[PDB]
Amino acid sequence: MTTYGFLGLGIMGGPMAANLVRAGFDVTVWNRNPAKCAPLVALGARQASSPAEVCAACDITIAMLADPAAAREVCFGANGVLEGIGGGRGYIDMSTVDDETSTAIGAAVTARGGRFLEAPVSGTKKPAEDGTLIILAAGDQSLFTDAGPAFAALGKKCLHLGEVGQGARMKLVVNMIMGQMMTALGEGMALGRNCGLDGGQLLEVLDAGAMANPMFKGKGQMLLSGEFPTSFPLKHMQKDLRLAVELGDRLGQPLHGAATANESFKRARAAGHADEDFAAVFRVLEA
Amino acid sequence: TTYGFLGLGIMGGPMAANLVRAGFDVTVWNRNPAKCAPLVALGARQASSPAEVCAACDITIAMLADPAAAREVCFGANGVLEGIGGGRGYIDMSTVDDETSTAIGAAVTARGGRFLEAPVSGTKKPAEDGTLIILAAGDQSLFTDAGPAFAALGKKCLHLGEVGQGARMKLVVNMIMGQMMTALGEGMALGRNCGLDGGQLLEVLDAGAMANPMFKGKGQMLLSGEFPTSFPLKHMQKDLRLAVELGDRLGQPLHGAATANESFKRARAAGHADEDFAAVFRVLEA
Amino acid sequence: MTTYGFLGLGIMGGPMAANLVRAGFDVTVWNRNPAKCAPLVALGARQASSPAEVCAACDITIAMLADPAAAREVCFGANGVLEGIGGGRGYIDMSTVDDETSTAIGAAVTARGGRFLEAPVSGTKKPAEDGTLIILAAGDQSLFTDAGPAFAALGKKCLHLGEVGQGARMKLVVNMIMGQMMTALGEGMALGRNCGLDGGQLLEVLDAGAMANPMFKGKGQMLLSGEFPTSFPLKHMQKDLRLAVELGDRLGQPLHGAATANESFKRARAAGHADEDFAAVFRVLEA
Amino acid sequence: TTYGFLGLGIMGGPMAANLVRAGFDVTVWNRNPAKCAPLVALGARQASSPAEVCAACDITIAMLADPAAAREVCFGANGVLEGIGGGRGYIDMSTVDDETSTAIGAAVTARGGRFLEAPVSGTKKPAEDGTLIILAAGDQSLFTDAGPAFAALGKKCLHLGEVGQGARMKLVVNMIMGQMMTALGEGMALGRNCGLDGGQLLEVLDAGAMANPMFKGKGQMLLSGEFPTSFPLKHMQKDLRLAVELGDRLGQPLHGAATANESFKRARAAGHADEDFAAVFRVLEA
Ligand SMILES: NC(=O)c1ccc[n+]([C@@H]2O[C@H](COP(=O)([O-])OP(=O)(O)OC[C@H]3O[C@@H](n4cnc5c(N)ncnc54)[C@H](OP(=O)(O)O)[C@@H]3O)[C@@H](O)[C@H]2O)c1
Ligand SMILES: NC(=O)c1ccc[n+]([C@@H]2O[C@H](COP(=O)([O-])OP(=O)(O)OC[C@H]3O[C@@H](n4cnc5c(N)ncnc54)[C@H](OP(=O)(O)O)[C@@H]3O)[C@@H](O)[C@H]2O)c1
Ligand SMILES: NC(=O)c1ccc[n+]([C@@H]2O[C@H](COP(=O)([O-])OP(=O)(O)OC[C@H]3O[C@@H](n4cnc5c(N)ncnc54)[C@H](OP(=O)(O)O)[C@@H]3O)[C@@H](O)[C@H]2O)c1
Ligand SMILES: NC(=O)c1ccc[n+]([C@@H]2O[C@H](COP(=O)([O-])OP(=O)(O)OC[C@H]3O[C@@H](n4cnc5c(N)ncnc54)[C@H](OP(=O)(O)O)[C@@H]3O)[C@@H](O)[C@H]2O)c1
Repeated sequence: MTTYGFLGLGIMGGPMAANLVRAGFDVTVWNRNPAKCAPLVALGARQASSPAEVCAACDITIAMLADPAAAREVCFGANGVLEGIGGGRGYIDMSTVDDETSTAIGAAVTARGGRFLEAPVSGTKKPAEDGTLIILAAGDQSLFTDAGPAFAALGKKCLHLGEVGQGARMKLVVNMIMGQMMTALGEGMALGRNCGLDGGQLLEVLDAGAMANPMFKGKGQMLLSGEFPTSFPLKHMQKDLRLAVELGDRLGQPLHGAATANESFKRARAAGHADEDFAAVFRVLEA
Repeated sequence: TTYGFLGLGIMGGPMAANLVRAGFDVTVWNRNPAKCAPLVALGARQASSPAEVCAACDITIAMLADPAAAREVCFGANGVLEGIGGGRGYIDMSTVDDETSTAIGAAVTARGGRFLEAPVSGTKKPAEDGTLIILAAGDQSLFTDAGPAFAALGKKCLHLGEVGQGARMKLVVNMIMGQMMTALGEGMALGRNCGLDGGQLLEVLDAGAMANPMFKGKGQMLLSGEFPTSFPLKHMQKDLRLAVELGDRLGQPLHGAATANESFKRARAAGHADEDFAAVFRVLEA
Repeated sequence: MTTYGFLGLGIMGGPMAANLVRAGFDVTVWNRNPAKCAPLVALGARQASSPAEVCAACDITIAMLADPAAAREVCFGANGVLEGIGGGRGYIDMSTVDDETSTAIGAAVTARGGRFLEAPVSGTKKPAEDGTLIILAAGDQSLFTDAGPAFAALGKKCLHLGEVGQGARMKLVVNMIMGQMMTALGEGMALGRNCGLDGGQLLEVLDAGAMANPMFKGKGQMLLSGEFPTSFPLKHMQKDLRLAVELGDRLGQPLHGAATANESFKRARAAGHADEDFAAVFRVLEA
Repeated sequence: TTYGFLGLGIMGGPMAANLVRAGFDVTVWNRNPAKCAPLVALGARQASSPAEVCAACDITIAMLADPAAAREVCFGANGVLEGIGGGRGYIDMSTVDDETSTAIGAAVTARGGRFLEAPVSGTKKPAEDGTLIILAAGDQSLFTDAGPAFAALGKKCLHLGEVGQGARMKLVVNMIMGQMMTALGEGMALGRNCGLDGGQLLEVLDAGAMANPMFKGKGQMLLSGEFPTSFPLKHMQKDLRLAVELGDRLGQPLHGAATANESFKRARAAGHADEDFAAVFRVLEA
């Protein structure tokens, strides 16, 4: 009987962990702030005291953490993953991080006798809740296979992209496009309002043509309402652009558009919108 | 009842052809007369100048490259203003700035003509298919009179108010499109540098919230490295230029648009002006 | 006996016209808002009702106007320059405009039997007051020569750069560099203060090294004081960057840096700093 | 009394040599041992590893490429930490981020050594001439002890407080420098395209409020098309990278620096990494 661990019960991790419990897996959870475990425990998960405790006890442990710093602290820190993982047990880090971080975590886990897979996802809060994430995995093939039933509870589509690092790279490339699309939509709507245009009509014109997409439809309504309930935290969008630009630096790939969008998201953080939805970059694009 | 058509380019050719096939009485003109031949063969008449067309046709449509071209056809010798009058209509469907369309409308109106701007969203194929989105602004009665023709050209028609509003909507829409293209281009460039399969990148994009026909279509050009022209790169650069100028007038900062504009200028300088606008990829990837 | 006209008594024009009056020239002034003529008349200038009136009666008329729209309006508008210029009388437009504007004005002036010279300047309010401008002239060589004594009252350095358009291009190139230097200084000081560094020390380090220049010294003090009394209006710097980017468009010259600076200056305008010194772009660079 | 010097590059070589000529007892090391030969000929001693240098010298200076290099020399096998102790000092003059210098400082101090960061403003010639501006931060007793050496290396030395403050000041200063270089380069590129004389442009600049030694010196490279290396283009790009990352940590947006950073990356991609940083011009002009 395969048992599951889950570290990081945030906006994404909460719903993802809940999906595993509801699918009927034996799930052990941990979160830095213990209060976030409560709803998962009430659903039937067991609470653990540290990442080390989870990885010592569970056949497959999944992590869904904020950023490279969080991922590294949970792996390498006191009572962290490396103090418990071993004996073939698996660690699947689904956090969005850079390829150097995922590679380092994987090498460490492997050296302790664990198996490692990175599996960042495309899809926001609602997809996490619904189990319709796109999973971008890379690393240990036997672990990818073993986690199949769990991935089916979490996502609608699962790819294995090769060696550790390719998953992170795919995720960063996809989100770099997304960040620039959001600033494009935001600048368009800001200019539109200054033009006296009806924002609803602008969205209707976009939805009838070749650019029509669900993100424009959904985020567009936030722009009209001026309300930005958080699906994907603006601070994490800015983190992903930061990471894309750093990746471009390492590969010798110039990214004028991404760099510009990165700085606009930094402006939005500076102006106090870090914890709002990433669509809230609009608040520093419109006057 | 009678229609005229000025500018038989990538967009104007198919548009005029739709009006002829739909049975409208169409008189065409183009700066380069050779472009008229195919439409004459379909059943259009041919005229020697815009003034000649606007003097004889109840409603004249223009589909020209840029504000300079629009202004030259309107204000130039043997131009629109020398023929328009008597309530006859001029519908400029060229993508231009609001100052240009406003100026053209004022002059047309002063001459006793009716003016409507009606730039479109949709590229070569939609123009061929008659599935354009028409963004009209200006004279209400002319918009009404143009209904049957618009139905042959487009799948959707809006009247956005006073002259200028159509030009603003179009520039806003194309500004988003220009930034989406550089975004896809930068992503594919980084992805290929990362050793990722470009096809898989497109597949992930098509499975998620950003999925759209443009990424699907232009994505395949990025993979093949062939950029057959639907929307010329130079015209996209022109549109970004106009959007930045509009932002300037309205006091709207546009860091993203401005950066995309300069990347499209790099692509023009690198010799890709006449390729599809997706060829901006050629200056984004190493 | 050469008589002089002067159109546009703004931040630059007022002190420039005043230098001509103090040097002993017979000067006739006009300004759209006639109230700005009072101080010049008090110094000994005469006042006219229109540009046409000035250009019909004066041997050489100088204009120092805001922008291409102003220059074209004063030239081509009702009771404008073309209604009065003729008989070999000279028109010297010292406004900062694009090359297509100065070329068009020059052609129209010449068609009326006038002589035209464009002569934009490098140097701000204090140099205008002190008569230490750098004059970047292009156009009619006889008019350049005839204006020698007036130019000596206005500037410390005078160049003839060839055909009309060449002076405008030199001025726009020079100011494009200046605009980018101002955002560079502004961003540096903003980052520095965020780092807990002493701004005075930052300025001291810059002044001791290879970048040391009078602009950094002078504008640096504004940044420290938080007051931006106007030497060069922010709106006019933004206008100059706009024209440089449009010039680059025409010449097929990409300008990522200028384009970015242009947009930052637009932000500063939108935030209400249009009529402060251009160093006030700092107000939107700093948090 | 006794000194060590690690890293004999474009800057390190001339700096070590100034210390030898001033009569200091200097022991040098460089990853590539051949670089030591000229210093040894001047009267320096040579060591086999950073550990060896730091175990034997009262004060050791490092002048290394980047944070990667600085960390490897500190934390790696036979590195600084395996030798430093007993109150002996380590002065890292490399241009790195404040996180790197803080981490190095913390490790050195835990080993019983003293740490000072002291990055410098000034390029190859100032290094040769001993006219660097030294931007130190960290242990005060070490700053005082290093006074005589700093006097032979520089014309001005500041103590800016806790470790990290020197790195921040250096990155701020070089961020400005990087943007000035792209500004000058874009201006000269546009000017040449305008048919203006590049020499006259430089002359107009030198007569006005922007006049500075950097424009005068780099301007001549732009005219000649030769970029002999004073400050490697790859290190300028590294410095802008670090400024952008520092801005990220402090929540300070930097549109100008970010744009300049990407232009320098283009110049690296175009093959100019080892030329003078003024060679960014080669990707700004057409
Ligand atoms: N939201 C989305 O639409 C979306 C979509 C795809 C991918 N992602 C990615 O998924 C990951 C999680 O995002 P999210 O939206 O769930 O973010 P979130 O709500 O901010 O959650 C972050 C999680 O990481 C934990 N954490 C942060 N720092 C930590 C540290 N130093 N040590 C231990 N735990 C730490 C938090 O614990 P505490 O509760 O103690 O703070 C929380 O559990 C991120 O990489 C994000 O980019 C998000
Ligand atoms: N292609 C698209 O996907 C697309 C989509 C929506 C809107 N648009 C807009 O539609 C307009 C037409 O675009 P297009 O793709 O059809 O352009 P195109 O193929 O380049 O042709 C432009 C037309 O303008 C004419 N023209 C150019 N300069 C002229 C001048 N000085 N005087 C008279 N006529 C002149 C050309 O005549 P000649 O044959 O003599 O050169 C040609 O007929 C543009 O404003 C464009 O931005 C394009
Ligand atoms: N300030 C500097 O450091 C500096 C340095 C070098 C070059 N320049 C350039 O010199 C020119 C003047 O600068 P400035 O600082 O003197 O500008 P300013 O104080 O804003 O004055 C602009 C002048 O133009 C006039 N004007 C504006 N629009 C007009 C119109 N539509 N019709 C007639 N007159 C109009 C104004 O008249 P009203 O009084 O009626 O408003 C005013 O006299 C600008 O091109 C600027 O870029 C400035
Ligand atoms: N050049 C300037 O105008 C200037 C001005 C002020 C500050 N700086 C800064 O000063 C520092 C040195 O610059 P530079 O111009 O002297 O650079 P450089 O000529 O490229 O030399 C870099 C030095 O670092 C060493 N190095 C690189 N990677 C190493 C590693 N992994 N392990 C051990 N040593 C390593 C090199 O050793 P090898 O010989 O074995 O390769 C060389 O001695 C840089 O941080 C630079 O940004 C430069």
